[PDB]
Amino acid sequence: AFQLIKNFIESISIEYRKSVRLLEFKHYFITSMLSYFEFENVSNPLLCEIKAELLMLKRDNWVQGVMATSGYRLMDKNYPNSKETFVDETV
Amino acid sequence: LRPCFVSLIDESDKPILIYVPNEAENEMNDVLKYNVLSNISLDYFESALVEWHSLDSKPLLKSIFQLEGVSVFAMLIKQTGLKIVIGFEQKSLSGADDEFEAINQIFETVRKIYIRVKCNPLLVSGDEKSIIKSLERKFDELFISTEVEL
Amino acid sequence: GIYSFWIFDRHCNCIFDREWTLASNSASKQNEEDAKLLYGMIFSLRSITQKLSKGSVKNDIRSISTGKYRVHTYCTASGLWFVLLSDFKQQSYTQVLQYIYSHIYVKYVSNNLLSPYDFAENENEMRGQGTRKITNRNFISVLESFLAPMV
Amino acid sequence: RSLKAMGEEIWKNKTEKINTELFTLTYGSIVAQLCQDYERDFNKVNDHLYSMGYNIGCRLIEDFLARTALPRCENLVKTSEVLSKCAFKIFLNITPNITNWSHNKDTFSLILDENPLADFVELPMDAMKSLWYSNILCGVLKGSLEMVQLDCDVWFVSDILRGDSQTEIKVKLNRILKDEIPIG
Amino acid sequence: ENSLPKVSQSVYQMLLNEMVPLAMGIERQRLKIEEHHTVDIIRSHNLIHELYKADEEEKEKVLARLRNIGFQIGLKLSELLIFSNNPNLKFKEMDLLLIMKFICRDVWKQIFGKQIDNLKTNHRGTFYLLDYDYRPIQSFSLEEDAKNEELKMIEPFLEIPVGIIRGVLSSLGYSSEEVICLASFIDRGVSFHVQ
Repeated sequence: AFQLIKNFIESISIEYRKSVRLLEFKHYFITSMLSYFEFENVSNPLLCEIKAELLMLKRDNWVQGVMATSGYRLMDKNYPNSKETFVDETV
Repeated sequence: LRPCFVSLIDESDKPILIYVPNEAENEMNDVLKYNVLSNISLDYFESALVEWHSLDSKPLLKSIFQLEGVSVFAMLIKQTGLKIVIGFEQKSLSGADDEFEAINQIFETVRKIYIRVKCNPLLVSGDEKSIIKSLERKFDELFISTEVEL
Repeated sequence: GIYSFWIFDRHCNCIFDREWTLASNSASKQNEEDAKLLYGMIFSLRSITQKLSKGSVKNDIRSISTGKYRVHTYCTASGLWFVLLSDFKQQSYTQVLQYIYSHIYVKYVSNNLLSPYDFAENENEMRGQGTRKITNRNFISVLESFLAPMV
Repeated sequence: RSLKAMGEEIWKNKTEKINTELFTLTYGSIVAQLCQDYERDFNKVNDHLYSMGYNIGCRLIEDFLARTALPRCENLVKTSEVLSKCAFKIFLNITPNITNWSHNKDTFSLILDENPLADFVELPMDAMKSLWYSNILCGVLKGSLEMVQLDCDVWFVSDILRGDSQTEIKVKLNRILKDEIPIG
Repeated sequence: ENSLPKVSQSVYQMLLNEMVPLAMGIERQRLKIEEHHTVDIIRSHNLIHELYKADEEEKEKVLARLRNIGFQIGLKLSELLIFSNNPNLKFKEMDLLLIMKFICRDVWKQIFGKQIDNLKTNHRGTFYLLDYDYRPIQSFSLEEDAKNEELKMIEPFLEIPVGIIRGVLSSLGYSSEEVICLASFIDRGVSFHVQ
């Protein structure tokens, strides 16, 4: 299912740049956070949902660090050369 | 068609060389991201019940990952404990299966290059210094420097 | 049918290795004694045709043509005697021996500087009881390549 | 005359061409390597250029017989003229002339017209004495001829630079002993 | 165009073989040869090349003398290439490390005959050229007990075209270095690597 999400991410990433459709790809991934919103239980099979939520948090951090040269956080610049509004300030 | 780094780890979980192409003549300090991506894959050997290996005949191209701008995987041959990995930049990625078997076969070419330089007795006790430069000098033409061949 | 190739220098030595190109009779050393008695048949008959000479030139030996086989020689002017023992199906190999002198010999022996002239073992037993010299990776292989058409 | 025309036939048989001036610089370079390596001892480079010549001529002579299927000469008088034309002319595109042909037929000299070891060569005043330039030619001739069972000695006596006179090599025949004791 | 002067490749080629036991005899300095004047001891060319790598002496000082001799060849043939012929590509002063591809398209055909190269350069920083059948030592032989013992031996022969192509860059004026590997092609090998 994560590979299916990766192929869906490549389908959105065929054309996604500079929040013209990079914002569309991040919005499709933020609604594709139903991996976190389908199964979430204790005494499950050992934090695979936590790994998936870590990868989705990396996707959301890439969304905030992309879409308008603003802040980064990791000094990453993972966004190379190419609207949930969760971070309204740099601090 | 171009890897974003080349990483080499033996069976003692000691990285042999985390080689990055073009760190001189071009952008620096993303090598500091590259080796910690390699260490993320190093302690991400097997975690959260995800199994890469089911065929024991030949070790083929195992499970793809994607993390913060790159696309990494692993190719554990299980022969002499070699644990070598290759990432690719996601920004130029077509995601096909001849791409997938193409990076499988060029993973076997870099396997061939390591096993050729592993037993070159023209210089003996090449195990600490300029073995690394020599293998880098055999790395840096198989994926790049094709610009003048024609 | 070709039985045996041998190489004979000036210092009465053979430099032919393990017998093949049908010198083992199975591809259609113990003959170190046979090197001497082949040399005695040729060198004595070298002196016969030397003593009958017409017209301000010496005489090369083409072939002693014995019973139930032949022997073809090519003595050089450098004292190298390329000898080849046929089976009387083809005539004299007086240009096959030139091909294996001008091409397979001199471009693969005496141009290679890791192997000598095979003269002597820095010593004065060149005339007998010396271990041979010609052992090359390429030359022995490309000789066997050339002569497996024949046998 | 067949042995007149053998050199031109081999010059159409073999196809090997270097330009002659490229050969001269690779000879002037190696004698400059001897000149700067050793301590300007022009005496003491003739010997080792001769050692070069000996150990390359005794591998040269059998490919010469490979291209030229010639019988082994036994006098001086025919090997002098075939060395004066064919054995140079298939290698060095020259025809040196035998002159001063002595009455006792044991010695001669050899004028050569031009040489491709000494085409455009100037030597300094330090080098202007006590040196013969083509002592490799002495080497290749003597180490060539002791393969074919005659221990002739040749020695090159006059450069076209040293004295600016003429180019001669004094030659002397010696014994014609062949190999022996096949019994052992 | 013009094709006037000609001398053989063969005697040339054995001279190009014979600079190395020359240099070993230089470093190591009876067949009484020139008995009008002097005498020689001997000169074992089969054992001189079996003294560098088959005895492991201090050849490292001697390797510079193989490096030195090609430089004066490599300096002074670029002018001789326009007296070789005049094909109007012969000019020298247009390019820096980008007619070394094409000066070694001609003088590497004029001292080695062939032009099979497959050149590769990383970002036009370092340029390297390789060939599959090197014209001296792919006429050379072995002692047939192995092959890997013989590749110990041939290592001084590779250093003669160090000085040639380093000569042409110092003819253009340079202090950029150079190192030689030995390749292995798979079809019917030595590589070159300059900065």
